[PDB]
Amino acid sequence: TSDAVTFITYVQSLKRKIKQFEKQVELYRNGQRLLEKQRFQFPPSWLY
Amino acid sequence: SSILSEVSTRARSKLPSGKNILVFGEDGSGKTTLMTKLQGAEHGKKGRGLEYLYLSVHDEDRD
Amino acid sequence: FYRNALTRMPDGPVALEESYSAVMGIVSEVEQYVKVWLQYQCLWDMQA
Repeated sequence: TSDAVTFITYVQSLKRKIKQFEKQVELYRNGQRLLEKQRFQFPPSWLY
Repeated sequence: SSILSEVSTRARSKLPSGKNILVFGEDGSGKTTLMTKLQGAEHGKKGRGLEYLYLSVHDEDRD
Repeated sequence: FYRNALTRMPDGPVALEESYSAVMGIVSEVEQYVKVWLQYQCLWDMQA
């Protein structure tokens, strides 16, 4: 049960960061759309 | 030589263009009126033969 | 008011066809010149 409770406390810690990462997704969508409308040459190494 | 040319060949991307629409409508069926209503104009011109107009398409995502 | 002269064409739709052909040739040459001329805009897309 130690492994299971470790997994549960890890995912509980992730629960808090879930909302921060969601707002990160939103703001990065905004930034990517702005960059596209600013017409910047995205690098080949760019991950979409 | 080139180089300046070959670097310019890796343009990042492209937006869709060159699309066309074909239609038949009987004479005086309001076809011109409804076509010109798509772009918002109240009326174009009812004439003879093939006619040509626009299609104002704007995407907010791509601006 | 009379709208039948197109069918009253003695020489057939060729005159209208050749008029349309002239229009398309003119616009095609114009866009061909533009394309090679407009190609220069890619220079800014491409940072130092």
